[PDB]
Amino acid sequence: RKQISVRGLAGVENVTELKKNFNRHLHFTLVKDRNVATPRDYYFALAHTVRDHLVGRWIRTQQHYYEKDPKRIYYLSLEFYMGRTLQNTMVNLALENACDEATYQLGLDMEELEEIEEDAGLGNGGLGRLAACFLDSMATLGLAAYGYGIRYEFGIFNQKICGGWQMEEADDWLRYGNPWEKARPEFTLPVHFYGRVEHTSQGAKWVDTQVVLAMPYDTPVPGYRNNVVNTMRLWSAKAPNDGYIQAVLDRNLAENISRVLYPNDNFFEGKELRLKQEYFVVAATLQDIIRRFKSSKNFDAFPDKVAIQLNDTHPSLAIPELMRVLVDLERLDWDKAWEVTVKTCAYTNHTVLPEALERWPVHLLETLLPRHLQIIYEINQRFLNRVAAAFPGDVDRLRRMSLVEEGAVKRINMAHLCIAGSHAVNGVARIHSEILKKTIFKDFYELEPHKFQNKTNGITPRRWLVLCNPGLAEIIAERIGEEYISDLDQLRKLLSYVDDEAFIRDVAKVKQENKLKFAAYLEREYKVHINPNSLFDVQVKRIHEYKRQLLNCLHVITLYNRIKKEPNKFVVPRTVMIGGKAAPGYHMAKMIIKLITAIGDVVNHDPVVGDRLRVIFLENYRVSLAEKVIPAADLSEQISTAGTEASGTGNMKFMLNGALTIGTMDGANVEMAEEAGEENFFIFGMRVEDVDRLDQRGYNAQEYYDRIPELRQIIEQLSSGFFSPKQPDLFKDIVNMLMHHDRFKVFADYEEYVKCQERVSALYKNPREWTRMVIRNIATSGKFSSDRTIAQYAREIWGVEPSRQRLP
Amino acid sequence: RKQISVRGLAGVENVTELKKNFNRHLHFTLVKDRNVATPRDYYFALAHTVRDHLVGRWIRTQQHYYEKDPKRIYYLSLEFYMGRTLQNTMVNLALENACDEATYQLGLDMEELEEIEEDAGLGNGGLGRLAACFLDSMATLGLAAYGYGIRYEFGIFNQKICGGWQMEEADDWLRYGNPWEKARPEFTLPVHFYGRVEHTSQGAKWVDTQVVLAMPYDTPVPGYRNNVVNTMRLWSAKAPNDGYIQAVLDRNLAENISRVLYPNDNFFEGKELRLKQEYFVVAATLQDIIRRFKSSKNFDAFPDKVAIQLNDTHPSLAIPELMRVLVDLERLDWDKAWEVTVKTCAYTNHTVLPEALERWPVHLLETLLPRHLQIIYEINQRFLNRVAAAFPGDVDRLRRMSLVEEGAVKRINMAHLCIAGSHAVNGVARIHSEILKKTIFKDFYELEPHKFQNKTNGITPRRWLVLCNPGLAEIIAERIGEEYISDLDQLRKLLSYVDDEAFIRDVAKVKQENKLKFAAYLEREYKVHINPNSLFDVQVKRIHEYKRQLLNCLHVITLYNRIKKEPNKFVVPRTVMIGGKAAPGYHMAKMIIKLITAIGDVVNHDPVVGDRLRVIFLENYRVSLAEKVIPAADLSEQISTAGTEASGTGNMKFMLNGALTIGTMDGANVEMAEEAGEENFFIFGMRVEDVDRLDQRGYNAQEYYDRIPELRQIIEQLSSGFFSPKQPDLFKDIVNMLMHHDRFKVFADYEEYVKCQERVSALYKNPREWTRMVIRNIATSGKFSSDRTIAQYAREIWGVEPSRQRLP
Ligand SMILES: OC[C@H]1O[C@H](O)[C@H](O)[C@@H](O)[C@@H]1O
Ligand SMILES: OC[C@H]1O[C@H](O)[C@H](O)[C@@H](O)[C@@H]1O
Repeated sequence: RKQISVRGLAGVENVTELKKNFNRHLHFTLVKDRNVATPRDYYFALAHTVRDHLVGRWIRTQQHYYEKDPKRIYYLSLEFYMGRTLQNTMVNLALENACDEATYQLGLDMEELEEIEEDAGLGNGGLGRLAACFLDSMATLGLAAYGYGIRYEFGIFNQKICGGWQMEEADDWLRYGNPWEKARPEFTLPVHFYGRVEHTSQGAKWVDTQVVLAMPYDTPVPGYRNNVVNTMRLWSAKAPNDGYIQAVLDRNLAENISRVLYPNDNFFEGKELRLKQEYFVVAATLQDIIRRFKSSKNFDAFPDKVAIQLNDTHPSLAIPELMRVLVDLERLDWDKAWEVTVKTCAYTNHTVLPEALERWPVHLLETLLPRHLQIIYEINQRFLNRVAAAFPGDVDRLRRMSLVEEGAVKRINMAHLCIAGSHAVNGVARIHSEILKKTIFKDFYELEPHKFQNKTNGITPRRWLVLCNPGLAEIIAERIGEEYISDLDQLRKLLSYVDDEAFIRDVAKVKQENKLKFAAYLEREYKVHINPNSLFDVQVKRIHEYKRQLLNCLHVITLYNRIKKEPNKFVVPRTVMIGGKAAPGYHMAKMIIKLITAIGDVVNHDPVVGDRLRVIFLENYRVSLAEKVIPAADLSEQISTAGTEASGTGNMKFMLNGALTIGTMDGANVEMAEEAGEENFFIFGMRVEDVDRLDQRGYNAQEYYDRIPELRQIIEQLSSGFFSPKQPDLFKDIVNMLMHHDRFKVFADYEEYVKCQERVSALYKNPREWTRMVIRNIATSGKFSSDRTIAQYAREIWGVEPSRQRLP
Repeated sequence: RKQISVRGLAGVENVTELKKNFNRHLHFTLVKDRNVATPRDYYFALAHTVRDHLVGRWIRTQQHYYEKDPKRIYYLSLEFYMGRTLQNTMVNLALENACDEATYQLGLDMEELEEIEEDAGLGNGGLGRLAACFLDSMATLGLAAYGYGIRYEFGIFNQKICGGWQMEEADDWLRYGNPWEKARPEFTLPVHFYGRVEHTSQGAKWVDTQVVLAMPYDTPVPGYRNNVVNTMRLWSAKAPNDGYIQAVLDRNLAENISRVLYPNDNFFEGKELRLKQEYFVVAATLQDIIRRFKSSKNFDAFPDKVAIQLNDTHPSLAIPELMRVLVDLERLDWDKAWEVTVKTCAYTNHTVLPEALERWPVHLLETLLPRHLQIIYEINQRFLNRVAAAFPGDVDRLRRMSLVEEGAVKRINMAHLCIAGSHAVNGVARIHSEILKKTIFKDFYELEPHKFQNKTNGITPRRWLVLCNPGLAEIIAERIGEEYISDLDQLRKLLSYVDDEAFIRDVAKVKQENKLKFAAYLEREYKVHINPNSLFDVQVKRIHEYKRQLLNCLHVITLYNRIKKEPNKFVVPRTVMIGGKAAPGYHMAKMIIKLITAIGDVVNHDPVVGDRLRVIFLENYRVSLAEKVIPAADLSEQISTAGTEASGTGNMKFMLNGALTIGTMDGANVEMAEEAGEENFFIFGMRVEDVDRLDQRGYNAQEYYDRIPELRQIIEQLSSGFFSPKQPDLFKDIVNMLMHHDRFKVFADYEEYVKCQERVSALYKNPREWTRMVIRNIATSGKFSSDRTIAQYAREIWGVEPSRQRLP
């Protein structure tokens, strides 16, 4: 535990100091005595103690950026899926062993204390977690980078499983306070809504608006042992200063803007409140950007001093807002303001699913943001004039490329707005960025090919290796030193150890340790027992049809049915774990969760099966749980329909943590297999080309049903009520979608998936060879560090050079 | 400044320590550098530094009460009008001179920093401020006393004067945080609403309720230099743990319970939200009381270990709630539970005005608190049985004494509930307590004479002398030492100085210093100029008809009209200041404010008048402003209709601070005059007896109009639009009320008031004799220390002996 060298030194004076400050905070901050103090009090005493170590560096870092005046990177996102902060802070400041020793001497278990901290669950999934990894990597790469978002009072809902169904409860993450953030009410800014436009003597004026205040809360973002501490600024909605009682209560309405994260993953819902949130972040953020620009030494130098990165189209209003500020308030001519805006802004796309893309009704924008709609129209007219000049007489292209979508309800295509108003547009994996240029944004790619880039996603090896899997980090460091922690390509050195008996032993030893620990977590927290001598088969990710948890379900039932047909036949024991949240209004996703639990109700209680197969639904999947389960996983399920998962990042986490991957050639799965060698991945199923071929002739699920007796058996089990005897018709909607309305072709990959899974079991029967393939995976996961990703953003889009150079 | 000895020592190590901790907090707490730090940052750095000095004593005091196990005093109030905390803390801990020196050395003016702090304005007026003085005195008297209330997000509205009218804005006192309180989310308790009653096997059960959580916030309450730090616990409403988005937003509804203070002074409005607030405090508080009782060493010893003081009928639900807990949850028989309840509870009455008394509709109580209504009915039946036994056949007495008020809407009389359920009932001045026994509660007094007590109000000489008027505190200490600060009767020693030339000089010198300072405040904050060589004539208190700001208006116009009639005639120059808030729905009070400003619009701009007379409306009258204006006052206006002001406390503040009093024989005015000698007070107008005589024959305002030419002139000025030329009929409602519907007989005291005011001017023309009478006032203000009041509560009601003995 304390013997782990990647965890740093327990200096005698440092341990002394930590204990003193722990005790100081318990007394003065918590107002507690050792007689009444709870484990929670002790967590907070430690949190404040550790947080104190960020402050000096935090002040100096921001002073450094003022003095050096580097180009500043503003990462705008509606989501920051941060997770917990205590361990991350200790890791990045080299304090983990010292705090572990200090708390031990005080008679406390630091890991028990760590479990007390609430996740900052201010994200839905991959997009939100990407923002979080990016913040970490940008600090580690010494960039003057500023995360900007919303401080949701309630993050992603806490998931309860009750009667086998998902129940949602408010994620009250701030109940006991947040010891990391610093409230900055003095830097509160006004954000305007509604009102109307007056075009007058100077030009346009936005008047008669309703004001909502944006109160910033700043959170330190430590780089890895480089003395850099950057800032995440999250805005909180506040009623403006100035019958009676009802008027005071009605302050809640404005303040609702920052109340709760919209729980949609890869799905657009056009709620006005969501639009208000989106503008809230954009307006307040751009005020900071402009003010800071002005206090740095005329708007010709703006894109040399400012980069605005748009995480999806969610902060896309930054484009017309910047135009609004520059033209209406700063009084620049349109053309120069637009030159500045495009050079300043860049856009990252995260999906190709049409229903996941933002298309706001013009009426909503006209009412809420009349000046912005006017600016959008003008952007559109001039952009389409450029299209018309480049492609004379191509009228359909004009229609296709327009920011304005015609129809029953006229809408603004926010992605189109982003491409027009950005100098760079990127997808998040090679295949995805290619598909953007080929299909979705083909016309835009043809107009401006230089604009379109790829930035394959990454994950931080701090949180996602050193923090969550110190045992693996240690055995790696024992061989290759510690440099890999911020230079992950050095993991390639581990290929020299594929035949090393000691390393093979240790890789397997670490995995087993993680599996025992996760089993212990489930027993402690849920009284759920899992077979420690079973393959841990894990699919953790948001519940979506495209991600095909349903395909996993079909395979699980296949294993069950095969056991029942031939009970004497040996099979590799498995614990099949599926976890993830369904969006509250996503009926099918909610049914899918109930199916998983219902499958378990049969399988986990069939005495013929016993511990040979178990299916469990991991409740409340979130960042902190990912940190627990991923290091314990043997098999990583990455089985999206080819062409649907833009990148994935959970895949990267599994690869880095010693699981083998079963997956389709989709998103970053392709590059992962490329890095490791396809021989080291369990690749199966339709390629994008094959999916398109099925689309061309029409997908007929009935054909697969008719030709595959084992599939037929399962569908009939589902329909007849084998998995819901008390309500036979419970899964009729799932069965109907699969048979008649499956956009994601579950049946088409069933046979290949089942066969590929057989090969997984075949390799698992050979522990030595399983582990050797694992080594080949970990050793080639280096590309998927978010440091690599960020360095690319920095050099190819932002025009800044990253540096891992330590601050004094 | 720093030469003031009552402000303590500036120890060299102490000054060093304070500066170090100031700097430590600026760095680690505020995350600020001297380059970006504002005066507000510096205030907070000081506040945290000073607050740290409370902690050791706070922990030790509460440990002391656990060890000693004294009887605990629970002071239940819907209001705690605390004001600011920084200076009070420094005063009570003897740190003022040290902090003044420390900040000076840091290049800061501590008094500028003090002005940054928001008032904890969690009260309306006298009743709320009494609770605050009581907390201070109970700590100074070493009582194990616990203030319990609601942490309003918004206290008493901030008053703006715009176009001469009151405008209300939300009092966002927590905008920049509160460095004094300690949030205690770990001690959160459930409070129940609505639901229904099941009478079953064990008995009654309150079921199907809606839960609102009560989160306690604890604030230190330091005694005067005795090392005692008690606790004020204020509950905050929190939604319970467990479509989607709307459900999360609807958490606001439960949380609205603690959102805002109902801005009514001496007026009952029967809003359900107010009832919810009242029960919210009671339910959460009594849970603490019961739990603490159980952890002290069977409910026979409860009243020996618990006292519950009810500040007005606002927490009266404590009576049926205690019964509910003891009978329904603790399973005691009714009779024993009732014995306990009465012995535990005591009730303080603050008014005789019928519209100020709480009478809740039975339907509201039945819906919101069905079990409580049931218990109230049973309390009533048994109480009336006792009445019937004591007064056989007296049926009207039964009707009069019933807790249930019959009529169109059937109501519960909360005062009747309180008397029935309390072993002690007290009024707040001798005349008031007598009037209670004579009229309002006559029947109850006849049934249980022993129950009825007097506790004449008091004010704390810490906040109200040492803090607000250090100059006066010092010249007093120079003669008689410092013991008087917690033994105010020692001020009687000052009678030996009525002929002392040095003291006469210094008393006058201090007053002038305060007047210059207040003039400077008005110039700095409002660019309002006042004549420093004018008598400061001050009426500060909530705007009410009974308090008769209108009588003040009539006199002001009389002075104006007399000047205009005889411009050559010398008059003592006056600055007439009136300040105070009107309840938002109190139309007449709002008109009265507009009249004051409208009078000023004429008087302050008449060139014949010049600086001989000025009328100003003091905006946003609150605790911190009282601390500024009261020490600057020459004349204290205490002119309520005899029999209407229960006590007053503002009167006491003025007496202690060297103003002479013009007042009616009402409330504590009577005892003030008794203490000082009537010759030293400007007493005028109807006595209670005279008011009653007018009521018997009918008050005819027309008679006074017909007989007093000067009054007639003023009424005609008001009616014709002399004070509102742009809207002649503006004051028709005021004129109509005065002439036809005046419950408070303004005209009946006009002549005596004007004559008495002439005598004020006559004495003011003689500075020596003015000051000598002032000395006779300050010297006899000792009775009106809240220490005296609290000692009486302790000995006569709570059954505890006060002690000024220092903790180690
Ligand atoms: O780009 C970050 C992530 O965004 C979204 O969650 C996509 O669905 C996922 O494929 C991608 O990895
Ligand atoms: O008892 C405290 C105070 O309560 C109310 O404000 C009364 O109106 C006042 O007369 C009294 O002094």
